[PDB]
Order: sequence, then C-alpha cells, then structure tokens
Amino acid sequence: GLSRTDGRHIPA
Amino acid sequence: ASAARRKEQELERSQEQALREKIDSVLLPILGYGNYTAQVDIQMDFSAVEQTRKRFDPNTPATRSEYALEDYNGSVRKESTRNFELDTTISHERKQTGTVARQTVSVAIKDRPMSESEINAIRQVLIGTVGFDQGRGDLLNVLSVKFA
Amino acid sequence: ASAARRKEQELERSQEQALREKIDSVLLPILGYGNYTAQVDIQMDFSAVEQTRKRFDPNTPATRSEYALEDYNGSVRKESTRNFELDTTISHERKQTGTVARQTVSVAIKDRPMSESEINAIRQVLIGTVGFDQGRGDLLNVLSVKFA
Amino acid sequence: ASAARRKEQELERSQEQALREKIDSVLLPILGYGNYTAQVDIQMDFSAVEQTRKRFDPNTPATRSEYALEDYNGSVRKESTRNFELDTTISHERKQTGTVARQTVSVAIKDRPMSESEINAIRQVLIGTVGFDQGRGDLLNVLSVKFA
Amino acid sequence: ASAARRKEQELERSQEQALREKIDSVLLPILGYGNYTAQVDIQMDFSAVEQTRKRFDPNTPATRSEYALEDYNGSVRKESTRNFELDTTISHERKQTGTVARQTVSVAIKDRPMSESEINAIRQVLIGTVGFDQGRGDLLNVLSVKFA
Amino acid sequence: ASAARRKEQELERSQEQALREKIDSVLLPILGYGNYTAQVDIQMDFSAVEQTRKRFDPNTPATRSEYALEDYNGSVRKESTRNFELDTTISHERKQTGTVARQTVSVAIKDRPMSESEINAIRQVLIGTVGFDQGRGDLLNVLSVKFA
Amino acid sequence: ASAARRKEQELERSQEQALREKIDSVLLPILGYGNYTAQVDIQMDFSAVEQTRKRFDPNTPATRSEYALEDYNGSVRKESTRNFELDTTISHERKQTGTVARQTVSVAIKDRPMSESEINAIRQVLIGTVGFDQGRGDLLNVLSVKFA
Amino acid sequence: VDGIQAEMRAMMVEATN
Repeated sequence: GLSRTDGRHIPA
Repeated sequence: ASAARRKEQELERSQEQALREKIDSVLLPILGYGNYTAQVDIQMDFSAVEQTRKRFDPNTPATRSEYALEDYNGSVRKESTRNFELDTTISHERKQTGTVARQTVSVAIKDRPMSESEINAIRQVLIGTVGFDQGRGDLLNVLSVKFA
Repeated sequence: ASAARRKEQELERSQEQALREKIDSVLLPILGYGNYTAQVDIQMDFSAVEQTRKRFDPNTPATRSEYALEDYNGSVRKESTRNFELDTTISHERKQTGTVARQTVSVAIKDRPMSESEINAIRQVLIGTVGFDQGRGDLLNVLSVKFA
Repeated sequence: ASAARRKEQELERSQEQALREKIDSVLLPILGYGNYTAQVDIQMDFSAVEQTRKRFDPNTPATRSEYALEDYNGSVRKESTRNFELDTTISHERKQTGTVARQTVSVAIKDRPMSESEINAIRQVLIGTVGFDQGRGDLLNVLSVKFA
Repeated sequence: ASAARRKEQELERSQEQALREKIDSVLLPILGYGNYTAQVDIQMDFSAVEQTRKRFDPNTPATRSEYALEDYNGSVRKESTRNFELDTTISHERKQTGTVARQTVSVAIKDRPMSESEINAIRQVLIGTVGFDQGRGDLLNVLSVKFA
Repeated sequence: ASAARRKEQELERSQEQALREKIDSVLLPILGYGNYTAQVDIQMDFSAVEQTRKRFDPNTPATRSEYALEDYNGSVRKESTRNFELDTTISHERKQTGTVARQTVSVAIKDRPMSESEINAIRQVLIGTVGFDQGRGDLLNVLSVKFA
Repeated sequence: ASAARRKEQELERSQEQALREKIDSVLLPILGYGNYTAQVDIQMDFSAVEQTRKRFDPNTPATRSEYALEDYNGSVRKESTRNFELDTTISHERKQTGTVARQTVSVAIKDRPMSESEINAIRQVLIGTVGFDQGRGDLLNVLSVKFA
Repeated sequence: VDGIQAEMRAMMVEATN
C-alpha cells in the first residue's frame, strides 16, 4: 500500500 | 485614507468626463452644435476582493493503492480499502480595486420632435459609443425634449 | 495604487485610440472624409489570476507492485493488494493582468441612405479591421444615419 | 508591471505593422497603388504556462523480482508477489510568453467589381502571405467594395 | 523578458527574409524581374522542453539469483523466488528553443496565364528551394494571377 | 541564449552555402554558366541528447555459487538455490548537438529540354556530390524548365 | 560549444578537400586536365561513446570450495554446495569522437562516351584511391556525361 | 517543482553512469 496519498488512511 | 477617497472621486469624475467627450465626438457631427445635451453618471466600486479557490474533480478519480479481500464459505465477506488521487485546481485571483459597477447615460435632443426610428438609431450608435452593458445594470435614456 | 488605476485608465484609452486610428485608416478611403463617424469602447480586466492544476489519468494505470493470494477448499478466499503509478501533469499558469474583456464598436454612415449589401460589406471589413470576437461578448453596430 | 503591459501593446502593434507591410508588398504589384485597403488585428496571449508531465507505459512492464507459491492437496493455494519496472518519461515544458492566439485580416478591393475567381486567387496568395491558420481561430475576409 | 520576445520576433523576420532571398535567387533567372511576387510566413516555437526517459526491456530479462523448492507427497508444493536484471536506457534530451513549427509560402506569377505543367515544375523547384515539409504542416501555394 | 540561436542560424546558412558551392563546382563544367539554377535547404537539429544504456546477456549466465538439496523417500523434495553472473555492458553516449536532420536540394536546368537519360545522369552525379541520404528523409529534385 | 561545431564543419570540409586532392592526383594523369569532374561528401559523427564491458565464461568454471553430503537408508538424500571461480574480462573502451560514418564520391567523365570496361577500371582504381568501404554505407558513382 | 527536480537528478544519474 502507498500512504503516498496526502490523505492516505487505509494505511494497511 | 480620506485623501485616497478624494482621489477616487477624482477618478470617477475623470471617467465621466471621458465618456462625455466621446458622446460629444459622436453626436456633434450627427446632430450639430447645441442641438443636444447629455450627462453621464459613473459609479465605481473600490473594494479589495482577494479570492482563493480549491476545486476538485469528483467524477474522474485515479486509484493509487487498492486492497480487496473477498472470501466465501453461506458466509460472504467483502472487505475493501481504496486510496484515490483527484484533479486539483488551485486558483488565486485578486480583483482590480476600482471597477465600474453601474453606468448611467442620458441624452436629450432638441425638438424642431424627432422620429422614433432616428431616436433608436441614435441609441444604437450610443450603444458601442459608450459600451452599454445591460447585464451590469447600466441604463441609457434617449429623449426628445423642447429646449428653451 | 490609485496611480496604478490611473495608468490602467490610460491604457484603456490608448487601446481605444489605436482602434479608432485603424477604423479611420480603413474607412477614410472607402467612404471619404466626414462621411462617417465611429467610436470605440474597450473594457479591460486587470485581475491577477494565478492557477495551479494537478491532473491525473484514471484510465491508464501502471501496476508497480502486486500481491495476489487465491486459495480454495467450498471456501474461496481471494485476497489482493495493488499499487499503481499514474500519469501526472502539473501546470502552473499565470494570466496576464490587463486583458480586453469586452469590445464595443459603433459606426454611423452619413446618408446621401446606404444599401444593406454595402452595410454588410463594411461590417465584414470591420470584422478583421478591429478583430471582432463575438465569443468574447464584443459588439459591432453599423448604422446609416442622417448627419446634420 | 503596467510598463510591461505597455510594451506588450507595443509588441502587438509591431506585429500588426509587419503583417500590413507584407500585405502591401504582395498586393501593391498585383492590384496597384490605392486600389485596395487592408487592416490586420493580432491578439497575443502573454500567460506564463509552465507544465511538468510524468508519463508511464502500462502495457510494457518489466518484472524485477517475483515470488510464486503454488501448493495443492482439493485445496489449491496460489500465492504470488510481483514487483515491476515501468517506462518513465518526465518532461518539463515552459511555453513562450507572448504567442499569437488569434489573427484577423480583412482586405477590401476597389471596384472598377472583381470576379469570384480572382477574389479566391487573392485569398490563396494571402494564405501564405500572412500564414493563415484556421485551426488557431484566424479569420481572413476578402471583399470587393466601392471606394469613394 | 519582453526584450527577449522582441529578439524572437527579429529572429522570425530574419528567417522569413532569408527564405525570400532564396526564393528570389531561384525565380529571378527562371521567370524574370517583376514577373512574380512571393511572400513567406514562418512561425517559430520558443518553448523550453526538457525530457528524461527511462526505458526497460521486458522481453529479455536476466536471472541474477534464483530459489526453487518443489516437493511432492497427492500434495504438490511449488515455491519459487526469482530476481531479474533488465536492460536500462536513460536518455536526457533538451530540445532547442526556437524551432520552425510551421512554414507558409505563396508565390504569384504574372499572366502573359501559365500552363499547369510549368506551374507544377515551379512548385517542384520550390520544394527543395524552401525545404517543404508537409508533415510539419507547411503550406506552399503557387498561383497564376493578373498583375495590374 | 538567443545569440546562440542566431549563431545556429548562421551555421545552417553556412552549410547551405557550402553545398551550393559544391553543386556549382560540379555543374558549371558539365552544363555551363547560366544554364542551371540550384538552391539547397538544410535543416539542423540542435538537441542535447545524452543517453546511458545498461545491457545484459540473458542467454549466457555463469553460476557463481550453487546449492542443491534432493531427497527422496513417495516423497520427492527438490530444493535449489543459485546465484549468477551476467555479461554487463554500460555505454554512455553523448550525441553531437547540431546534426543535419533533413536535406533538400532542387536543381533546374534551362531548356534548349533535356532527355531523361541525361537528367538521371545528372541526378546520379549529384548523389555523391551532395551526399544524398534517402533514409534521413533527404530529397533531391532535378527538373528541366524554361528560363526566361 | 557552437565554436566547436564550427570547427567540426571545418574538419569535415578539410577531409573532403584531401580526398578531392587524392582523386585529382590519380585521375589527372589517367584522364587529363578538364576531362573529368569529381566531388566528395564526407559525413562525420562526433558522438562521445564510452563503453564498459564485463564478460564472463560460463562453460569453464573452476570449483573453489565444495561440500557434498550423500546418505542412504529407501531414503536417498543428496545435499550439495558449490562455489565457483570464473574467467572475468573487464574492458573499458573510449571511442574517438570524429569518425567518418558515411562517404559519398561521384566522378563524371567527359564524353569523346567511355566503354564499360574502362569505367569499371577507373572504379577499381578509385576503390583504394579513396578507401571505399561498402559495409560503412559508402557510395561511389562513376558516370560518363557530356560536358558543355 | 519536485517532479522537475527528480528529472534533473535522473539526468545527473545518466551523466554519472
């Protein structure tokens, strides 16, 4: 997974 | 700041004078000297608007990462996690201070009256001579009156 | 800043004068001296727009890493993890301050009237003489009036 | 910055003058002196676009590392992990500030009228004399009018 | 930067002048003095493209390390791990700023008209005299008109 | 940098002049003085390509270390681990900036016409006189026209 | 760097001049003065290739250390570990910048025509006079033309 | 911006190779 997203929450 | 307000009044008066000069430059050949009178009112806003807009595009997302678990047995478990990237527009606008918010022009034509066709033709010339903008709230009156 | 507003008014007036000069340069041979009158109104916006756009391409992703677990028994478990790379365009635009937002031109032709065909021909010449742009909201009036 | 806007107006006027000079250099031999009139309007954008594009190639991935577990018993478990390398293009473009966004040219030919064939031939010469570009939104009018 | 834009205009005009000189050097012997007229429009892009490409070769991987477990019992377990090395090309290109994006040439030949064969022969000479490139969007008009 | 662009134009013009000189040196004895005219267009790319290639040889690996476990019982377990060494070529190329991307040559021969055999012979001489390269996109026209 | 490009052009022209001198030194005795004309085109690449190659020898490994366990019971377990030493060649090459990539030579012989046998003999002399290399893409034309 | 800087770093990697 890529927390690349400035709003990444899924994380896992 | 009151000096600034004074100079704003000066700007408005200068705009009115320029529009009057253009009106004369158009009507003096057409009508003649002393056969018409016209005055112009220009109201100018001097606010300091400064806007910042951040707009997205909901209908075209792009999946960045994705997890999808789907097991069966009966039991049906459908887990899902999704991260998106969206089109992002960030526009910073800064409006000009003094803008003509409303413009009023009135022209009176000396009788000997004037026919409706020529009145409308003069109105058409003025529309474009002054830059008539009805959507802005501008107003243009053309009348045929009796000079004393 | 009011001096800046004054110079903006000067710019608008200069543009109007230049357009009037071009109108004269076209119509003086065609119509003659004193057989026409024309005035031009130019409204110019002086905002300070500055936009930043970040656009993606949802329909062409490229898989960077991928995990896929698919076991059976009945029981059917389908786990999956996927990371993507997307086309990324980042464009920073800065508009020019003073842009002609609307242009109004009116031309009046002295009678002895003018036929519709020649009026439309003069209108066609002006379209291109001035750079008529209807999509911008510009307006062009050509009338045949009686000079006094 | 208003001085910059003034010099932008100067650039536009210079471009128009150059195009008029070329028009004269073409039409003066063909038509003669005083048998034609032509004016040119050139609108130039002065934005500051600056774009960065990062593009991939989804359809030609190259596997860098790979894991694949596939056991049976009945039970069938198919685990898999894969890492990819993709074609990556990164292009940074910076557009030139002043670009001709629209060009309008109008030419009027003195009568004694002109036949359609010669009008179209003159139009063909001008297309190439001026660099007519319809896809840019340019406009070219050629008319036969009665000079006074 | 507006001085830079001015010098870009100068470059474009210089290119046009050089092409006109070549056109004259070719047509003056063939046609004569005053029997032709030709004008050239050259549009030049002045962007600042700068591209970096990283390309791989998916179809020819080279195994660097490899693990392979394959046990039986019935039960069949096939584990595998593999690392690859791939052909890697990294090219950094920087385009020249001013490039001729479109070229328009028009030539008009004085009548006494010209036959189609000689018109096409002149067109063939010009193709090569100017460096005609249709794929670039260039345009070449050759007409036979009546000089006044 | 615009001075650099000017000198690039100078380089292109110098190349064209040199090719014209060679064309004259070949055709002046063969055809004579004033019996031919020829012009040359040379388009030169001035990019700054700089490439790095890392290539392997998949089909000739050399085993460096190796582990192999193979036990039986029925049960058959075949574990294996292997490390490889591969042929590795690393080439860094830097192209020359100004390269002739396309060359156009046109030659016109004065009539009194020329037979096809001699036209093709002149074309063969020019191919080699100029260095004709069709694969580069070059073009060579040889025509027989009527000089005035 | 444009000065470097200018000197590269000078190098190419010098090479062409030298080859022309050799052609004259061969053909002036054989054919005579003024009975032939020849021109030479030399295209030279000026890249900056710099290559590093690391090559192995898969088919002749030398075992450095070795472990081998082989037990029986039925059960047959064959463990093995092996380390190898391989022939390793590491060559670093740096090509010369300016290399003749293609050479074009054309020779025209004055008629009074020339027989095929003597044309081929002259071609054979030139092959070796110039260093003809067909595998490089070089081209050599020998024609018999009519001098004016 | 960041992407352009990454492109410049990739070009520097090319030059070093």
